[PDB]
Amino acid sequence: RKLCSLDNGDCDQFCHEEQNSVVCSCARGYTLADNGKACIPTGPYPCGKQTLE
Repeated sequence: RKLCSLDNGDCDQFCHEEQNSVVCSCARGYTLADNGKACIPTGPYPCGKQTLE
């Protein structure tokens, strides 16, 4: 458990080890937060989110 194998590399979603070191990304409808790890929804009904309202 080094990079992506260690707690998903601290990524919210997609994790990939590129030339060593972690690189996170997000599904369509999300944008990688400034921390390069979190995924922020682009609209009102982002994918994979149970509808609260």
